[PDB]
Amino acid sequence: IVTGTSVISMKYDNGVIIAADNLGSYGSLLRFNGVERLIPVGDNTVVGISGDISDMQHIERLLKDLVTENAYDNPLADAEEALEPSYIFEYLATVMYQRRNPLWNAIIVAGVQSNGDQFLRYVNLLGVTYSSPTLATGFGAHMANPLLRKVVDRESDIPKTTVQVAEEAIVNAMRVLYYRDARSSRNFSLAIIDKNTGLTFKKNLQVENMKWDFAKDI
Amino acid sequence: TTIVGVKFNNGVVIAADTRSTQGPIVADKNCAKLHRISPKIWCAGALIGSNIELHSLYTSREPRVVSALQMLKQHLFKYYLIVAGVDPTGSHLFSIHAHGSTDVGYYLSLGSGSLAAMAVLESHWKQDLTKEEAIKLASDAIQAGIWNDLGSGSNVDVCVMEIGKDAEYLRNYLTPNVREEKQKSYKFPRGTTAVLKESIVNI
Amino acid sequence: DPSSINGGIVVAMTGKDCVAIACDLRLGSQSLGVSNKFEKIFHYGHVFLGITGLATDVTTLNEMFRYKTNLYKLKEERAIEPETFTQLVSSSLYERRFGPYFVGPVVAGINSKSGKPFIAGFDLIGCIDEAKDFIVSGTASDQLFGMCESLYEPNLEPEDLFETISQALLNAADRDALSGWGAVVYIIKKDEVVKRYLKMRQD
Amino acid sequence: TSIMAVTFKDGVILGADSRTTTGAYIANRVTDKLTRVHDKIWCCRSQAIADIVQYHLELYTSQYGTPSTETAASVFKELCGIIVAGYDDKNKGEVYTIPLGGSVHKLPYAIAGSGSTFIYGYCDKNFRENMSKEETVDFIKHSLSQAIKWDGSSGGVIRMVVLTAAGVERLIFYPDEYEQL
Amino acid sequence: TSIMAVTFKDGVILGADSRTTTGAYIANRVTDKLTRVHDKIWCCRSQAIADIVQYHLELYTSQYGTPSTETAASVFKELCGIIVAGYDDKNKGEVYTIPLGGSVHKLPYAIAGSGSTFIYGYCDKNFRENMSKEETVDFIKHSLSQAIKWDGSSGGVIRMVVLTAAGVERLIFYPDEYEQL
Amino acid sequence: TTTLAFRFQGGIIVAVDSRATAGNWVASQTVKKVIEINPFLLGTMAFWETWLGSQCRLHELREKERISVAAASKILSNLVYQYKSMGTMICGYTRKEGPTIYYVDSDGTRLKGDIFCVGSGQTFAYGVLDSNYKWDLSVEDALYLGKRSILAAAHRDAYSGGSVNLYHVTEDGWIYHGNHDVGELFWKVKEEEGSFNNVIG
Amino acid sequence: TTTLAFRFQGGIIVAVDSRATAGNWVASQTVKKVIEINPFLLGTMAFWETWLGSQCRLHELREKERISVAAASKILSNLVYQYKSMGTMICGYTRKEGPTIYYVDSDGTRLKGDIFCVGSGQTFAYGVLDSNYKWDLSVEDALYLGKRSILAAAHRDAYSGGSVNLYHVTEDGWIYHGNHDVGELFWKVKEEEGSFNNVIG
Amino acid sequence: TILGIAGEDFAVLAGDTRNITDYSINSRYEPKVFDCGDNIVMSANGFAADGDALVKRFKNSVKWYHFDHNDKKLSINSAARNIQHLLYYVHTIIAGLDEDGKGAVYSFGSYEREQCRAGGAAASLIMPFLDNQVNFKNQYEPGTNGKVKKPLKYLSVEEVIKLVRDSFTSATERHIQVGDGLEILIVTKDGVRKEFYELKRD
Amino acid sequence: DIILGIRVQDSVILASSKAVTRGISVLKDSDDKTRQLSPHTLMSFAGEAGDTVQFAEYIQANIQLYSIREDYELSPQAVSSFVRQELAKSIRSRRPYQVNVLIGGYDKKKNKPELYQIDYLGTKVELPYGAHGYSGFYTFSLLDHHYRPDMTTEEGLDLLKLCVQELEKRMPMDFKGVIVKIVDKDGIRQVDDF
Amino acid sequence: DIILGIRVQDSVILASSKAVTRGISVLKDSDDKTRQLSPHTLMSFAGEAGDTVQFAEYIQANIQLYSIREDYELSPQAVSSFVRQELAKSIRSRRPYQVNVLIGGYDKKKNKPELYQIDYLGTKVELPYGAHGYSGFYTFSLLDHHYRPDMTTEEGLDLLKLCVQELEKRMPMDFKGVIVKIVDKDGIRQVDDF
Repeated sequence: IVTGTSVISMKYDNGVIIAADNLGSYGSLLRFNGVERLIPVGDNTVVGISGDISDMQHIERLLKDLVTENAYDNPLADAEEALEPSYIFEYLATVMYQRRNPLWNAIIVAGVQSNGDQFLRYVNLLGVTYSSPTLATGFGAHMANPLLRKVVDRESDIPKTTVQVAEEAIVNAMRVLYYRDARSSRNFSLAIIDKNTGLTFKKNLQVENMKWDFAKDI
Repeated sequence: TTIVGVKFNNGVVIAADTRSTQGPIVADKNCAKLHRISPKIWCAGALIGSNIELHSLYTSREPRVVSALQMLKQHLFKYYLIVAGVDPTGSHLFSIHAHGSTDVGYYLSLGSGSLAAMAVLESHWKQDLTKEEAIKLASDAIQAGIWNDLGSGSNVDVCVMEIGKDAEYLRNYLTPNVREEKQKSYKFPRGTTAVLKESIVNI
Repeated sequence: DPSSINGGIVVAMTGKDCVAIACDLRLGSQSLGVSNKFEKIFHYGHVFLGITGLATDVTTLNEMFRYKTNLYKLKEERAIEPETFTQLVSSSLYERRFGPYFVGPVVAGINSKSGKPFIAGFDLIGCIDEAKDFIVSGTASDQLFGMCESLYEPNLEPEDLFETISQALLNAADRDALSGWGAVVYIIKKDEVVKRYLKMRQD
Repeated sequence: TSIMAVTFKDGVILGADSRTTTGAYIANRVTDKLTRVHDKIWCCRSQAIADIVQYHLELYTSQYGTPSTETAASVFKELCGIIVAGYDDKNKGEVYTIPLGGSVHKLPYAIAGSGSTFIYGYCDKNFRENMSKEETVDFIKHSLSQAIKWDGSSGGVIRMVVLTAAGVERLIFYPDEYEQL
Repeated sequence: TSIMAVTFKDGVILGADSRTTTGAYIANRVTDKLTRVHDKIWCCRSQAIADIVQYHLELYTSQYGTPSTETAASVFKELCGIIVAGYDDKNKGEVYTIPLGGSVHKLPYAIAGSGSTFIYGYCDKNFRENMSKEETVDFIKHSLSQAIKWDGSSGGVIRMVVLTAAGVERLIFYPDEYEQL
Repeated sequence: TTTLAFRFQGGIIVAVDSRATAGNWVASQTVKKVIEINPFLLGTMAFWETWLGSQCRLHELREKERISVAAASKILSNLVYQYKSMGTMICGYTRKEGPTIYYVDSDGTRLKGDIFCVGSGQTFAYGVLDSNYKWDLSVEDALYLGKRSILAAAHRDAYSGGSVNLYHVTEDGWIYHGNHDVGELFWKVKEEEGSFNNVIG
Repeated sequence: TTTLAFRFQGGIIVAVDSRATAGNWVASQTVKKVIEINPFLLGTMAFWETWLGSQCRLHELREKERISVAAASKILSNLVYQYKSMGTMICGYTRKEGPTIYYVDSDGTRLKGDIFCVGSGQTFAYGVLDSNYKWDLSVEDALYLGKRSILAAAHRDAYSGGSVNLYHVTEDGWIYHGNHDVGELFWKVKEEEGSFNNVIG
Repeated sequence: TILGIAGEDFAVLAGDTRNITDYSINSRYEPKVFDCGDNIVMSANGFAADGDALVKRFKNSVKWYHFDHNDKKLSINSAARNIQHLLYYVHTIIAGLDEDGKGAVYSFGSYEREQCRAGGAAASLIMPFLDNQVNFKNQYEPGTNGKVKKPLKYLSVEEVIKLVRDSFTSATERHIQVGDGLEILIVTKDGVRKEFYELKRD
Repeated sequence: DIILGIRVQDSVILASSKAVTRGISVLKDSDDKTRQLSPHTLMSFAGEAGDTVQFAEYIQANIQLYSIREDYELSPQAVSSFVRQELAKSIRSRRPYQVNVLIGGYDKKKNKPELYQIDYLGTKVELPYGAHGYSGFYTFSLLDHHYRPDMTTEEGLDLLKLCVQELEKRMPMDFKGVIVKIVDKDGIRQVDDF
Repeated sequence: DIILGIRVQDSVILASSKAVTRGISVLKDSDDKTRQLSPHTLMSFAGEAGDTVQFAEYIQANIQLYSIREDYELSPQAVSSFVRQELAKSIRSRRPYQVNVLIGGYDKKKNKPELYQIDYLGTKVELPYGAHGYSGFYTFSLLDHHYRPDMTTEEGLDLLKLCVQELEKRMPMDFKGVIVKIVDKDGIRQVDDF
């Protein structure tokens, strides 16, 4: 009954950006306001999760177990034999399909492959997976994707999308989601995973520049 | 369906997509979803016109958008819509929830594409929109619904109602989904079909 | 589903200055085929109406529209036109909307004054669907939709229009369990109507 | 919804949030929930019958003279939750509430909507008889801000209508103003 | 039920009402709802699994040494809402809540039960970090008294367990004491 | 679906249609509804038969003689009753049984008989078999009778049609007498017999 | 309940049981299940007949003739069909009809016939009547046949029993041939016939 | 929606790349038809997760086959039987060249080899047109009074490409779930050729 | 249940079952499921218990009222139209008549036999041979095989014999035989030697 | 459906219907619903489609296993006890045998015929005459009237003829006659001229 809603992401010319709000809603009650739903799994991967928070914590536990077990008897676990975004995604999809006693979540695994390819995939409680230049989960799949898809309508738009353009698009999508989503919060976390700069994880970001003045006329 | 209304500095503009669907099947690719209630009152959704005209003749006055709203909501309550127009009291933009409740708005969206259109409206709507800016904004919201929603497609219909002048209805304002030419012509040679009987009908 | 009890399909297409309307002849009680002579196309002068759906409702509406168009012709001293008849059909379906008829009508005809083709359909929402190319109705509407959408091309000559519509109907009927047992095609011109029976699978 | 009517020294202040939701989606975030059913009688809900009640109250005003707030509550009851607030020189500012059961309760202050549940203790501990306009406004601001903070289906700007012998004064407060409280 | 755990300057205070109901009937009006699952770890259901958790925590204490409050919450979770409050000189006073979803949330203060709904706004405005013992006790008294005043399924005496490095201190407050607050 | 099998002086005639439908959508008009379990066993359905064929191959390897029709039908009926809307005939010939037809259905029944028709069109096939069936039919007469019996059901039953696949089970194994399109067959039968008078054309 | 009426050369024999039950509880063993609508009409049930009798009185006042059995049965059948689990026989004699039995049921059915049995025990009454009934029964033989049929139903049917009420409809009206307790009648029949050999005693 | 057509020494398996949930587009390019090597192309549509599981298990099975038979090219009939025994709310179609070098399309247990087969949401829109245009159903030689049927000639891979493109263009026009791009995989003696064609994106 | 009709060169032959079954037992094995609507029109009817006879008698009363009013025998085509109107109106009334009918008549003005099948929805259809409910599932194949528009009444009776034998052989219930009536230019008669 | 049994002075006579009906059509009209459990024991069974034959063959296998194991023909009383145990156990299992049986035997040690009626619940009862399902609703009134413990096999066959005629007369469905088998000191034999 405790759930989180929003996870949105898009890939750009040099990596992936992913953000989510820090809220846990107990039905209609905005009960918990500090929940973190972006789970870095390395300098190259972030796992954003939505839905049941208990299953979100379970998935976080599994991801930390992955990072632990990969280092066993593996001297190259640090640089060359480190976990890829794809290995994490396939492990998580296998977990979801095994439980599916399904895990009541939807997960976007975002990152950059060791060869530099942007990884961005979706998986949910049914085991349905897909990739796209922009991904969103829950209520964001309806409001956020139209906004993000104006920036990258197709694959060929990715190389023409700069860091700042995608960043401002994601921020605007969070502002719109806060406008129109009842189970959303003003506070969100954002993670940039650039192929050059690596994971750049921002926390406690603020939805700003909201417009309310036109209410006085109505 | 995707319907948006956008109030601008001197009037109101409503737009819609032209796709009608029978479940997953597109029955009509060019359905007109903007309907006149009176010359300057139009509606769109996801008797009233005739009664409005009769009352306009009876009272010898231009219809109020509030009159159409009141009659339509009372009709639905007895047994979603956007009704927008201009009347002597200015330009108006109302929405009706078919169970009876109504609200005022400066920009609205309805239909399955309502969320995709509302994203664009929230992102780009501002006070003191000019006519051209408002038409562009409504068209962009409808296009967002078209591209992102499976129930919306084909073309954009726009109706612009400005206070000082008559309403201009822009049937198929944009046509972004025109079909490409087929690779081959599938013309059968005459005599391909086997016929049992041929007769002339006395119409 | 009352419309699926008896099955059957109707398709109307527009040619160059001429119209075609076609239907299958099967009447059945679900799986059981009862009659191969239940024509679903009626004419009320120079305007043709194909009605699919529940067969009792087809007969009832045929009787009702014969009554209404006979009175119209007597009062007006002119035959009803395809557009006026489309409006009449739309209003008659509405008058029973609560407890509706389980039918999908297809109007086809040539307006006698302008002399140009007209075809129209009516959807579940009751919206008139007036189409420049083709109207399909019945159980095989999906099969017909794809078939017509691939075969149809603008400005078909009557002899090519016959072949196109007959192939569309035959190949859609072959893939519909509840449709078949023969087909009839009307080619409607300014001056004459030619009725043809098609050879087809009798299973 | 989160509506709140409070009688105070000079009259009655009726206030409400501006969010309306259809599920998780915010259908309208700037809705005006305060309904003027008669000159000095304003009501809230937690629309068709509001028009019917306005009709019946105009008919009553024509036949029998100006209705009181009790009159409006009675009309609602015979047509039927609702908070009916009003002002007149004889009864001063009045608050009536008509919960879902259909009973009519005259109260010093009333709270309704899903947001009201979260502020029962706050309003109980903070209400005082015959507050000033400033004190009443601050009280409503704090109560509605907490109701908005906790209730997902409540939010947006806070609107208030102040009813007094002087006239009808409409106030609006933005999230930048009350969320910092 | 109306349970409330609050960390404060010297430790954690866990408090609850004493009413249990089966429908409108009060099955027991003097129940002790604070459950000692380990020496300095107390929980509060919002009974059999409480025994199972005590069993597992004694087994843990024998094998691996003194469990933490997080250990207790973990054992609840793996067996499974609960408020788990405890104290140790490494972590000081801690509060964990395990709402019906099954997720575990470490909090500065927690409120649960049907009565908690009515005091979300009150506790939000009145809570303060690192209060004194007297201040924390007064805070819990006022919060629980309002919850009792509003929640029909909450009432009776208010019980508190004060966990500190000094020891475990149990307190009781009667309606003659807190209803007048 | 329509499947019929009947025994006569010349062995067994097995005739089936070919249609498959998903509701009203005709998914296919060339489905094979007869499985050739052995050179002497035909399974008619209206995984199971793969299992039965595997068991038959094992029996052929283990035992000196071929699996009997009784044994195969009993295997299938036991398997079906274990998982207890389907009907099958196990048609075959054994030197110590003669031509044998066993009807098995999803309820677990198992019937030895001379004539069986199964599927939505079964009543229409019965109408023709019962009135035209003789034990002393020639092989040509019996093949025509099966073809005509499936044609009747295909005409009147909406979910039956496509084409008629004729099989003949003789002392030397089953003979596949080919596929007949019901579209061509209906008309050919109509001219040669003069039946189906109500049908225009 | 068990009621039977059959026509023979001597008129109509109407026999009914007497038991009424509320579940397994036998509320009464003396319920009168035959309504004497007229001196010439018997209603049999297994408010309605109050209405029918009032209508018959009104008819006999308006017209010279007595209400026909057909007319009374159709009155009752229309009434029941308007409010459409019950079965009744309308039994009577009219100079221009002869002896007539009309069976009416809750479904609106209306049947003229020679023999009818109604109620939970109807199958046993049929088993006795069908095998012993003749048109040329003497009045004594027909009365015994009705008594024996109701006895069979009462013995085997749990909800049938009490006593047998015999009515005889002659040209001059109906005759009440008395009430027979199934307890005494069963034994009397057992000794005189030697039937019911399985019953100890 | 997927579509397999067998022809003269070629086979094609085509499908739209759109992925949807309810009335929302998940991705516009999610490849649906997979070149499985050994000159076999496959697609498991229907419920997505069960299709993925079936494809994964079939890849495991073919790897074991390669192990036991020393990397022998798996024949289309062997693959079809394997796919049966593995069989999920899935409608699988596999296409390739049979041992005689003829195009072969297998549709799925209860596998059926057929000259052409469509599957998915818009199978009903596509298949009748392909019956008419490939199998020449309901077509007769002109002037024969419906006595002589139009002979079933074979279509070159060019003509089949045209037919597939037009069928999917029509399905895109009239089916809301169909069409962001068209993925066509041609299987021939040379290998597997992949073509992509754009479709309307509304 | 069993209602069969066959139109031959000169007459219409209607066959209907004799059994009446209420629940556990057969009440009657000589029931006549036909009403003479007109001297040359005959209506067989089948379906649920009370509705059949109620509807049949209502139709007969109205048709006789028309005939007396107009001093004219309504054609079978007009009678079938009236019956279809009554069924189609009741199907969307508070209590429908759940009745299926075959109307066999001899049109004296056209001098042609006519057979109409109307189901409880009001689905009228003029047929060479007809059958309502499951009875058509067995007889239609035989009729398609053997029916000829030119048969004489004797050949039509033989074909009905074949159909009734098939129904007796394969249909589970015992319908106790059939009553066969012939509608002809000479009026209505009943075949007893059937 | 129809399973009748009558114990007379010297033999047990079991009658069972010949028809097999699945859904719309009668699949067979010569089905034998009896299994010989022993040279002097015979079991008739009725019930739903697949359970009857499965249960009958399982019982036959177990009874023959007992007989071979002990080189001794189990008495009808012991056979009926075994059948009752199997039915009573299965009814409170995951899949009951929803089967009713009549077990008619001649006890060679006691030289008396025995007839046992057992329903799917496991309700065994030793009867002079028996009938399962609705068949007893018609026959019991005739058997109560005419049955005598002293009847000869001919009289018992005549009483079976009476019962079967009554079932044909009043019971709606057609059960295609009965197969009648007599269990006697000489073994089991079928009455063909019934």
